[PDB]
Formats: sequence, structure tokens, C-alpha cells
Amino acid sequence: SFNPVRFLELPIDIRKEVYFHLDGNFCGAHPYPIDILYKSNDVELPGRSKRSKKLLRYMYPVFATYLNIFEYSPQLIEKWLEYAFWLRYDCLVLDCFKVNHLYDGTLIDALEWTYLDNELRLAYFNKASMLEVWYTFKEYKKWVIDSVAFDELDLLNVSNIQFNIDNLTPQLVDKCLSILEQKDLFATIGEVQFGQDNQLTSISVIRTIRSMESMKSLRKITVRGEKLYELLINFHGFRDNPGKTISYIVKRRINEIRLSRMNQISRTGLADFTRWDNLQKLVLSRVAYIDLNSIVFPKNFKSLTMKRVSKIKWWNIEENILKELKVDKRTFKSLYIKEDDSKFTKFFNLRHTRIKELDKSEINQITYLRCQAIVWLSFRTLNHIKLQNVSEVFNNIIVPRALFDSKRVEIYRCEKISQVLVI
Amino acid sequence: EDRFQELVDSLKPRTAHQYKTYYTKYIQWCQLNQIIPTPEDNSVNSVPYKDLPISAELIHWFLLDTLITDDKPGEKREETEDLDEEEENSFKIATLKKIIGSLNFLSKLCKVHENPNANIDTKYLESVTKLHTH
Amino acid sequence: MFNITASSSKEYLPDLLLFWQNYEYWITNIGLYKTKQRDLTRTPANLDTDTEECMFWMNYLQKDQSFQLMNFAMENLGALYFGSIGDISELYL
Amino acid sequence: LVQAYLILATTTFPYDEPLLANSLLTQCIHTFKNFHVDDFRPLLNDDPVESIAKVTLGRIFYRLCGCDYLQSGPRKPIALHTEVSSLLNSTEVLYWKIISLDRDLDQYLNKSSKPPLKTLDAIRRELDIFQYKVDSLEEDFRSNNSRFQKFIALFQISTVSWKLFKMYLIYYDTADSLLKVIHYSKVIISLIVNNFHAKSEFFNRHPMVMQTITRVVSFISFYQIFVESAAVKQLLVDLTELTANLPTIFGSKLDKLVYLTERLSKLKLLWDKVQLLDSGDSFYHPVFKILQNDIKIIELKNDEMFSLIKGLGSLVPLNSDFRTIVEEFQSEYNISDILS
Amino acid sequence: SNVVLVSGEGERFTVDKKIAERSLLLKNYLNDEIVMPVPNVRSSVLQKVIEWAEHHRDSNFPDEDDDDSRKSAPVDSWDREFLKVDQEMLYEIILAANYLNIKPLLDAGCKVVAEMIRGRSPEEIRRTFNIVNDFTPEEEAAIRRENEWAE
Amino acid sequence: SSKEYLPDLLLFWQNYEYWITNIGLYKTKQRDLTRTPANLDTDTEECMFWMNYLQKDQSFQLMNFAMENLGALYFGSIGDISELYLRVEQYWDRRADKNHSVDGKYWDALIWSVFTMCIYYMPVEKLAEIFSVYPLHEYLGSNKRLNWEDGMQLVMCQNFARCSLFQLKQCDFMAHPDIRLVQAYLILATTTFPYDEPLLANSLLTQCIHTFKNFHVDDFRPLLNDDPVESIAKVTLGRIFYRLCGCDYLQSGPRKPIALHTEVSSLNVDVYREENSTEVLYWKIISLDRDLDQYLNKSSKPPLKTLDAIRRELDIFQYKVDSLEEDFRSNNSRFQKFIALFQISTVSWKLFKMYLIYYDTADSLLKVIHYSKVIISLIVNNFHAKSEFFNRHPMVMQTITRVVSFISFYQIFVESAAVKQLLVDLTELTANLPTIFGSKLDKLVYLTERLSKLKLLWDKVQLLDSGDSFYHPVFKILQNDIKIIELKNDEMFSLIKGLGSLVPLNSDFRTIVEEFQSEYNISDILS
Repeated sequence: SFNPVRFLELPIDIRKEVYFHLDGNFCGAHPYPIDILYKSNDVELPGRSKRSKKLLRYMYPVFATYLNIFEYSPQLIEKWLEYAFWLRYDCLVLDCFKVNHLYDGTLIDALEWTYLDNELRLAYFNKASMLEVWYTFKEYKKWVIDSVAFDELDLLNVSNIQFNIDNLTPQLVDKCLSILEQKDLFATIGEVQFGQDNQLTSISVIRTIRSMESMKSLRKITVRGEKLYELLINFHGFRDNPGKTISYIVKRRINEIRLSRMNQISRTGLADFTRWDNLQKLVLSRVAYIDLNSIVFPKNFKSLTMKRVSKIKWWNIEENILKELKVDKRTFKSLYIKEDDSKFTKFFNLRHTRIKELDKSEINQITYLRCQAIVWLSFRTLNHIKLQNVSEVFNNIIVPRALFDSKRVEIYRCEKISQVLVI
Repeated sequence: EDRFQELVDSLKPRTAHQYKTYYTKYIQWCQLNQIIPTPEDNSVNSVPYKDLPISAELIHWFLLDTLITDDKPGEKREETEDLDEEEENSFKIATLKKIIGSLNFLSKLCKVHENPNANIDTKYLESVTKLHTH
Repeated sequence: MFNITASSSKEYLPDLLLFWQNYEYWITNIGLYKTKQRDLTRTPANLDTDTEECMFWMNYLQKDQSFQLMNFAMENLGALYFGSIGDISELYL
Repeated sequence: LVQAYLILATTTFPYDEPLLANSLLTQCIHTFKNFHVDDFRPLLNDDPVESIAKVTLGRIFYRLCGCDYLQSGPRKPIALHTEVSSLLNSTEVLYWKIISLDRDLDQYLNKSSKPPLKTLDAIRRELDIFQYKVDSLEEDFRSNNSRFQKFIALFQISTVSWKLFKMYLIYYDTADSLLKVIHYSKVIISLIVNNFHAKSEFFNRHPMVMQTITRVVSFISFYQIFVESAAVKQLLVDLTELTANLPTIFGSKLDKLVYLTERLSKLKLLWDKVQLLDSGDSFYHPVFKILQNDIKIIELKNDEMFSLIKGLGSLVPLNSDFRTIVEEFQSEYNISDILS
Repeated sequence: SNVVLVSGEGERFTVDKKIAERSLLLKNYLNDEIVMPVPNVRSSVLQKVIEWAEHHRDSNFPDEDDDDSRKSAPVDSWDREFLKVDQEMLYEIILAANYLNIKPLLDAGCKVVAEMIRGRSPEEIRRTFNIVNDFTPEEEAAIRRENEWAE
Repeated sequence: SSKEYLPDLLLFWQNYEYWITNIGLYKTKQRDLTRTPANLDTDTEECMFWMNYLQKDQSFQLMNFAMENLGALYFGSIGDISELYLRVEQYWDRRADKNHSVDGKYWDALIWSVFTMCIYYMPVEKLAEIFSVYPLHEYLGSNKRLNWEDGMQLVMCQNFARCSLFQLKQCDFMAHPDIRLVQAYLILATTTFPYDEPLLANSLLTQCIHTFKNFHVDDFRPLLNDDPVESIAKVTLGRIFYRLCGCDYLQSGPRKPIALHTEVSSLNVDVYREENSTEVLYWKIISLDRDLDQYLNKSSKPPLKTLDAIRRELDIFQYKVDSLEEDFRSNNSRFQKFIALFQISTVSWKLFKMYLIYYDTADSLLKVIHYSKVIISLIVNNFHAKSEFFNRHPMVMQTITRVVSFISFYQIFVESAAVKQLLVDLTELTANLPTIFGSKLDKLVYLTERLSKLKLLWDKVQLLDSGDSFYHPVFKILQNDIKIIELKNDEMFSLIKGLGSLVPLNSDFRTIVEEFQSEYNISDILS
């Protein structure tokens, strides 16, 4: 028997570090994650009482949009529908949303607008794309936001809710945006997504774009397809398209662009962000191939994080360094590499990569600054890099000293990556 | 377990659970017709991936007997209104493409689990998809 | 200031007037008035040359000449000191 | 300190000692922002001595941002006017509005982005409004202060008008705009020459009639080099006769202005006796390269990297007929003769 | 050499230096026998923390700034067979790891509380409805009236 | 059943700290202008004596002390001092000349600022072996038996600083801006010169900002098309820039409006993370302090994501300062270790103080006590041989002021047993700090004594509840201290006295408040 009050009396750092590892899964009727359902010599298959018929007839058609996906093993659903009455009213769940909003959207990610039970209520999805918590906006402003926003007006405003089309049908996109139009809730949403599982966009995408100027609190735009990346957020050489594109006033507002799952961003010759002249961050989430010599990188952006990629080329900094100190690549690798591991190299582990470095004694302190100016000429004022899960970088990876210090570059899942030299 | 990382990465979680729902319907249809034998009754049946009979004709005959031989022996008569039937067979062709993709994914899952049976011969199902599309 | 043989076309004039809009700044604004090319190994500076110089230039101006200067400023310079010091009749004291 | 520097900046002190005046102005900005007055309006709640003090700081802040604009070089990096809004007693605020409009015009010199037409048109409507405001200032002819007041207001609004129509002529070449440039240049001449015929000769000593006449005679010489016209030639003769008759209290700057006008006159002779070339899209001429190098020499002189290298210690710095005519003209009429 | 972790009751726990530099706070404290007070931790809880560090001397933990390796890491077999203790003494272990800044003990010792908040029976979510107040009784009546029809 | 006023009283501490211990104690110089003298015959015969008092070999012994024991202070500003021995040679060559170039007088002002730093950071045992007590007392005319440790090294430090300023003022340094002005001020800023003259240091710092931004250099990375002299020039300029932002943030307040520091180390901005971490590590640990001390005067809570980010960069700079080289054969390495470790202990203390005040997280009071003991353990450790002068750097005066003021403020309202022993330990430490801080040490002792007597007043008068808010004389005295020093840090009254003939015109508890303000006035900490 778990005790909620004894949990809610201990202070807020421990509660953050509880709800950071409880990812979003507030329920006991969680689906199995999709790593054991494939790593198995077995297929879990179904094979139904007096009470469960009432729930599957009366509760279930309200939730038949987002929960018909889990029709395999319907013991999951007739376990789910007893959580579905009381889990959104739970004190642990509301405390998780309180310490989420008090730490600015860090703990559990991206509450989502949806339209179920005829209300236009919020929703929370876990990583398995299951709703668990659905709140209408009056209740969400009442008993989680106003329970932590007592008197300071820099915390009453709630502007982190995602929008996330491809969750729901385009007719429901239209009805959701109409009900969102008749209220003054465009400043409530914080980011939008894009789906659509030459220039032929879907109806829901056009409906989303034609009201995107009205937000005035929008950041963090994201798409999910290679046949949709080229159409609205890549420049592509197009300079005049009045309708169906993404309204240059609202290109200025956004902070980052997430690129969810694709094959290549440089399907054409150049994958240029010449516009979006105000974004600071960019996250490549599951793109298969990217070429760092094929992105144009706007005038002041800071972070290029990237994860789950399969092939990286690199900024080919080495080919410009070898013009400077004027050696061959074999002679460079044999003579001008020191591989120093003093103490900050050994702080973050990287037990699979071997971090290397040029010579302080065999380069005479100028053509050393030129060799560093090559690297800062090829980066063009970025700082945060964050290579997660990768494989088989083609060129060698070259990172400057001022950015490899202070943990501003960070290779996390080091399996096939190796030999990052730091200059 | 070499290819399981780029197999989960080929899909969303939502699409992976939709596909598991669709081939769970397929394996229920194969067990009620005894194409693959059930291990036991009144117990949780756990059929392997090594010995799952998948072919073009089995997928298409599943598609017949569930999706497009719409018998429904008490509720056939709800195909009168033209707009409702247009939405309903748009739903039929959408679920047709989704079940073909799900069973293609089931074939791709079973070929790595040492099952030499699941060869889809995908031009057959493309001809079926183009037939229903026409 | 432009954007082989001879020619008589006039593409030089539109880019040339835009070049005037840079030349005017760097010559008639910055170079002529706001540029004092200094040298620090050649410049003398101390506090023995200028102290008795200021003593002389304050002992030179007598008392009653200063009131004629202030009367000239009051009668003939009203559009300059009013932005800074307001009324110069308050400054006779 | 702020009051003494705003008195000294109504003379040629910020041009005989420009770096010292920039450091004095940085101290004046530091001393003015020390008091932390974010609103210069007389509020009813305060002491009526403190309201007079805030009125005093308003009328000192206007003159201080005026002298902030009039020293906007690269040798003056700390600004006060950034904390003011823009237009896009009651006579000192008029000079403030005219100088702020002059700033909104002349900020397009060093940058490359040419201004829009709607911006210059809004400046033109506001210019006509302030022209009506300046032309309505009544003045007693026996009270010399109000005459000098009206002279300052009318000369500043004529300078802003001339710069606006110069930007019309340059950035867009609007039809019937050179006539307006010649018209306002004749207005400036008819203002300055008028002061010799009324025994108020000290009106032509205010430092705006050096700045304005420098801009006007340099632009009319530069236009008479390339595009000839009889009215422009008569205007250039009038500008040269006026430049020869500016008061002697300017001293070295007047003689350097005469030198610059003479150099742009000799450059017309060099443009005439040397034929223009081409390259299909690019044009070559020695006058073009000499005018390139006249900017490049002064950008080298206002590069304070060499004083930095001298200040960091033992670091010593280790640095056809076309080129012949260019080097002979730069040896004969050097651009570094206008420096001090 | 050796350090001394003085507990909150007063006992002295001599720990090896390389083992006790798992705690980031002590490893930063050593940059001055080196004793150091740990004020809010009982002797048994500090003994459990030191036994955790004695086991996980040789193990390798994620980089403390992760999304995937820190949230989606499973607990060890020893860490799950180590925290089968009283619930209040479990929270006191978490308080001890949050004082001493031992991040992987605050990682594996706090995914257990996550596995206890989820995976609990839906009957005793209905039982634990307003154990903390969180609702007016009018809204409690409205919520219990909305789902009165099922049970 | 507890003390409920305490959160909205710690939120008041976040304002009392800024308006007493930051602005009122170190950066307030209440000057009248109808009483202050102004002459160029008093100083021109006084600084002549202070320049004739030093000799050649004494100056070279000062420079040897700088080369052996102070490399964490000048090397950011002036570079390595082996290039500066030539400048001391050229100063003693050019001593008798009568036509001084400005390029000579800037190096004279720079080496007199270096001499000021050497006098301020020298122990009294090494000082007595170099200089002589008696000619100084035969000149100044004071108490004869007033040896260096009894309050005389501060006088010679201040007078060497004033002679370096007089040699700057002979340069006409406003008319000839050069980087040696910025270097001389960055040498003088390591002393208590920014606290003996808190209005002159702000104006010299404004002149150094004007001198720096005269060069129009924003990117200190050496470009590919640069002169190989100009590359090392921009590298040294970048070191001077981050040293200048470090000595520029520490003088922020209402009497210094023009600020140079514009960047952010967490989460527009212009100039950061382009530069190699060599001695910008001293800046990066102060911007991480600026992100905490920008919420003193501000009236909004810092978001907890910002405090967690600051905690993570604290751990990163802990492991970075432990990654520094162990050059034990040079004594300046331990002093650089002490500076870059005392700064991170200071920022850790301020971080967990703001956790305790704004949010009351896990054991944050114990973390405040722990980092207070770490600050004590860094200062008491320097009481050994060869490193006694490490406790003279002005950051320990700032930090001990903040820490003993917060512990004396917290001992009043919370009856604790570890805070009491901690306060006794900091009182013993404040009575053992070096005497070269001068009057600021006595004012810190007075402020701690005033807070202790205010604790004795807290137990005396019973707390008056009123339901919605409380009432007590201690609360009104703490309200009034901020109002008095805000009245003293308002230059509008000197403006009304400056524009001309303008004249400035505008129970049980009140008796106790006025008696406590008459007996223990807050205006004693200004002078």
C-alpha cells in the first residue's frame, strides 16, 4: 500500500527526480514497450464479464479514437478503463503536473490539445502514444496551475502545450481549430507538429498553416517526413509562394526546428535554412543520413543537437586543416596527434572513443591559432552539439577546444563513433 | 538481435501498435481456421515467430474473409446512403493499405526470426490495392 | 565605385551615388572632423607647462571684462545656453 | 560637468579635440545616467522644486542627446540616444525633433541597406510639419536672441530638407528631385549670406554651418564631376564663394574644406582628360580607384589596432597609365592633408 | 588514503578514498585524516549508502546529462535486491543521496519509487482520492457524481 | 505550530543583502561639495614624496615579489612580467628628464599600479625587510609608534594608488585613450581601491569601457587573414576583456550605469563561448554568480530550472578547477587554485542560499552551513606560512560580508544549534581577517554586532500577530535600514543642491525603534 501524503511531504528536488524517471507512465495498465514484444519467441494473444461489457459499451466509444490501437490483448483495455475514471483526478498525477509546470516543461513533455468527449480538452501522451490524462483548460488552469501560481504573474501564463497534428483526423483538426478560434487560446499553444503519413500538401496541414500567424507564442516547430520537410521548412530555392507556405512573419517567432524521422535532408543539392533567421536550436531526431557540408546554418543559431542517426559525413574540417599546416593525412595522423587525457577528458567517460589532440610543442602557437580559426570558420558560431546514438562517421570528428571544454559537446551513445580529435 | 534496432526505428510507437493489432487479428483468424495449430485451450497461447505461415495468398484470403467479403449476417443492410457508404469504403481502402503494410511488416519481422515461409511477392498485393483503388 | 575597351553607358552613376553615401561619411563626417591622428611617443604631456599657462590665462581676464562677456551672452546668445544652463541672469551671482 | 560640456560643445571644441570631447561626453553620459531619471514629466505628487529639477534634466537631456548625435563617430562607442524613442520650453524640443530627424536620415550612411520609400515619405510629411512650425516662430528684430533662435531653427530644418532630397536623388533618383536639392542649397546660401548684411556676422560661427556647408560643397563638387549642368555649375561657384567667406574662427577646418573642394575640382579635370573604360558589367577609371583609396586611407587611419599593438608592449607592427595616374594624383593631392 | 563520513548521530565510517569519491560533494570537499559532517543522515542509512558505493566502485554510470541513458536505464539486480526495505528508510536513502550528491544512487534508488507509483492497483487510486485535499467538497461531489453510474 | 513569517522574511533578506552588504557597505561614498577641498598644490607635493620615497632596488624587490607570488592577478591584465622589467629599467632611467612622452607616462602609471598591487599583497614580515618605517612618520606627522601591521601598509597602498592615478592624469588620458589605462585599472582593481574610492573607480571603469570599445573588436578569435602580431594582440585583448568584465561586474550598482558585461553562460547576447578557457574561467564563475545576484534587487523568484542549471555548471567547474596543473614549484599556482576554488565555493553558497530562501528544497539549510564551513576552511587554511596573504583578495571580504550577514540574520529568527556554532566560528574568523581591509573590516564587525543586538531585541519584545501579517520592532528597523541607505544612495538631493539656488524640502514600537536607531545607527557603515 503506497502512501501519497508521505510522498508529498518530502521536498521538491526528490519529487522532480521521482517524476523524471517516471517518464509519463502514471498508469499500471501500461502497454508493453516495443522491445520485448519483438525480442520474443512468443506472441501474446487474446484468449469478458458482467461489468466490463458496460465499460466497453459506454466508456470505450468516447475513447475509441486514441485507444483502438491497443485492441491486441483487450485485458489491457478492461484494465485501463478502471484507471480512466480516477487517474486524472489523482494527487500524484496532479503533483507531477505541478512540479512539471514549476520547472518549465522539463519533467514530462508536451501536453497536447485534442478533441474528445466534445470539449476540446488537453491530453498527455506517454512514449507509447497512449493518452493517460485528459484535462479541460478550465480545470487545468484551476487545480494545477493556480495551485503553484499564487501571486507572481510570470508563472500564470501557460504556453507550452503542443498541437500535434497526425494524432487526429483532418476533420477533427478543422473542428479543433474552430473551437480554438472562438476562444482566445492561440497564445496557449507553444509548438506544432506535422504528419501526413510535387507541392501537394494535405488538408490538415493547410488548415494548420493558415492559422499559424495567429499564435504570437509559437516556438519549436517540427515535421515528421522527408516528403513534407522539403515543402514548408526547407528553402528549396523557392522565393515566391503566396499561399500554402508558412507565412514569413511566423518564421521569425520560432526557437527550434525538430526533424523527427526521415532518410536524408539533402535530397536536393543543399538543405538550406536561409530563412528561419531567428532559431537558436535544431534537433535531428531519427534522420538516416545527414551531410554537414550541405546545411547553410543561419546568422545566429546556437545548438545543433542530433540523435538516432545512421550516417554522419562531417563538416570536413580535416581537408581544410591539411591545406594549412601543409602535410599529408598519414603524416598528420602519425606526427601531429598527442592524445592528451589530463583530467577533464577523463571526467566524462567516453570509454569507447579515443579523444585526441594536436601538439603544443610541434606547432609554434601561430598556425596553431590558424588551425583553430579553420574550425571556427567551419562551425560559424554554434556551441551545443550532443551526438547521441550514431554510427560510422565518415570524416574524422573535429571539435574546438573552447567548445570541447565546459561539456558543451557531448557524445553519449559511443558505439561505432571513434577518434574525435580536439583542436 | 542485430536487426531489431533498425526495425523499431522504422516505425512510430503508434504505428507499431496499430500493426501489432492488425497481425493479432490475422493470427486470430489463422487460429480459428487452424492454419497454425493452437497449443492449448483455456490458456494464453504463445505462438512463435519461427513457424508462422505467411504468404501472398494467405494475406489476401485474410483480406477477403475479413475486409472485403462484408457478410455481417445481421447488419449487412447499412449500405444504403451513398455518402455514408463512401466514407465507409474509404475506411475500407484505408484499412486495406494498413493491413497490407502491417502484414508486410510481420513478414519482415518473421524473416529475421528464422521463418523461411514469409515471402510476400508484393506485386500481387500491389495489383490488389490498385484493383480496389480503381 | 562601380557595379577591355571604352564605353559610354551609365551603369556607373547609380552605384556611384551609393558610393557617395559612403564617401560622405568617411570623409566629410569622420575623416575631416572626428579623426585626430595621434602619436604617443611624440606627444608631450605633464603638469608644469599648462599649470602656469592656466594661471596666466586666468590672470589675463580682468574682473569688469567678464561682466561685459556675460552681458554679451545674455543679450546675443539666448538660443545656446538655455538648453544647458537655463537662465544666465541666475549666473551673475 | 554636464552643463559645462554642453556649453563647450556649442563651439568648435568637439572638433579641435575630438577624442577628449568624446571622453568628456562619456563622462557626461555617466554623470547623467547616475541620477536615474526615467521620465522627464512634471508629476503633481512631487515637490515643486523636484519638478523644476526634472524639467531641467529634460532640457539638458535633449541637448545631451544632440551632442551625442553630433559626435557619432567610431571614436565614440558609448551612446545615450539608444534609450530614447523615435518619431517613426517649447522651442528647445523643436531643435531636438529636427536633430532626431537628421539622425534618422544620416544613420543610412555607414550601413548598406538602402531606406524604403515610405520611410523617406514619412520623413517628408514630418519635415513639412516642422517647416510650418519653424516658419511660425515670431521674432523681434531688436531682440537679437530670438533672431539667432530663428536662424538656428531655420538652418537646421533646411539642412534636414537638403539631406532628405539628397537621399531622394541618390537612393531612388525620383523625377524632379535635383531641382529640390539645388533649391535647398540656395536656401542655405541665402541664409548664410544674409548674415553679412545685418551686422550679425557671428551667426555664421555656429558649428552647424561648417558641417552643413561641408556636406553641401562636397556633394555639389562630386555631382559636378560626373553629371554636368549649368545650374549646378552656378551653384558650385556660389558654394566656393561662400566657403571662401566663412568666418576665420573655424581656422584649420575651413582651410581643409577649401582643400577638399579644390581636390574634388581637380578630380573633375582628371575625369575629363581620362577616358572611361568598361568590362561589360564593371567600369574602370582612375577617378573610381582614387575615390576608393580616399576611403581606404582614412579607414586605415581610424583603425585603432596599431595603437593597441603599440600599447601591448614590445609588439612592433611589421607592416599601364592607370596605376601611374593614380599614384601621381595621390602624391600631388593627398587625402591625408585634411587630417590633424 | 581514507576519509571519514561522520553521520548525523555521531558515528564514524572510514571509507576508502576512491570509493567515497563517488559522492560529488565529498570529492569537491577534498580539495582543501579528512572528516566531514553529514548532518541529516542516520547511521544505518549512511551504512547502506556506503555499501552501495562499495559495490558500485567498478561499475560505469551514465553521464548525468542524458535523455535516453538516464531515464530508460533499468535498475541493476543488486539495486533491486538492495532496496527491498522500509519505505521511509528508502526515502531516507534518497535524501542521503540528494545531500551527498551521489547521482547514480539517486538514479537507481528512485526509479524504484517510480515503479511503485505506477503499477499500483486501480482500486486504491479510487481509495486514495483526496488524502491530500486538492478539491473543494462541491467539486468532490461533482466528480463522484460524474462516475457514479459505473460504480 | 511554527514560525510562519519566515519565508516572507527570507524574501526580505534578498533585498536587505543588496541594500546593505552590497551597495551600502562597499559602494556608497556620501560626499558633500561645500566641504571637500580641491587643489593641485597639496597633491603635487605629496605624490612627489611618495614617488621619491621608493628607490630602485626596493622597486625591483616589489617586482620580484610579483613575479614569484602574484601571477593569478596581473597575468590576465599585463601578461607575463618579464616583459615589464624593461619598463621599470626605463622608468628609473627617465626619472630625471623634463620632457616626458605620453607613451612613457602610461608605462609609468602601469608600473605604479603594479607597485600598488605589490604593496597591498605583501606580508608585513616581507614588507619590513624592504621599506623603512621612520621617514614616513617624519613626513606625515602622526603617532610615531604606528608600525606597518598596525594600520600603515594600507596608507602606503592608498598613496601608491593615488600616485598611479596622478601619473595617469599627467597623460591627459581622456585625450589619449590607450590599453595601458585599462591594464593599470585592472591591476588597481585587485586591491581595495574600488572600495576606498567607489565613485572614482566607477568613472575610471567607464573610461576603461570607453577605451576598450574604442578598438571596435568584438571577435577575439584570430582570423585566417590576420597579421601574426595582430593575432597575439587580439588574444591578449580577449584576456583583458574578460578580466575587465570580471572587475566590471563587481562594481555594479546605482552609481555605475554604463556596464560592459553583456553575455549569458546558461540557457540578445554578443560575445561568449568563442574563447578558449584559460583565464576566462574567472569570468565564467562570475557570470554564474551574476545569474544568482540579479535576483536581489529584482522582485521575482528565479525559476528552478535556472538553479539546477547553475548547480550543474558548478559541478563542471569543480572538475575543471581540479583539472588545473599542479605547478607547486611556482607559488602563484596555489593562489590561482585558491581564487578559482573560493569563487566556486562562494557561488555554491549563494546558490543554496537562494534554494533556502525561495523554495526550501532538500536540506538546503545544511548545504548553506556546509558551504559556509567550506569558505571558513578555505580561509583558515591560508593562516599557515608562505600563503598568509591569500586572504587579502577583495572577494574574501565580499564573501565573508555576505556569509556572516546571512548567518547573523538567520540566528535572529531561527533558534538552531549548528547555526549558532557556525556564527561563533565566523565571528572568530572576522576578528582574524587581515587588517589591510581597514575600515571595511570594522564596519563588518559593527554590522555583525548590530545584528546580534537585534537578535537580543527579538527575544525581548513579544511578537504582535494581526492575523494577515505580523508586527515587531525588529521588522521595522530592518525596513528602515534599506530606506535610510536608499535615501543615501539617491543623488537627486545633490542635484537639487547642484542646479543652483534650489533647496531640498522633502506607541509601543516606535519608541523602541527610535532608541535602537539612535544607539546602533545604520549610517555608521557608510563613512
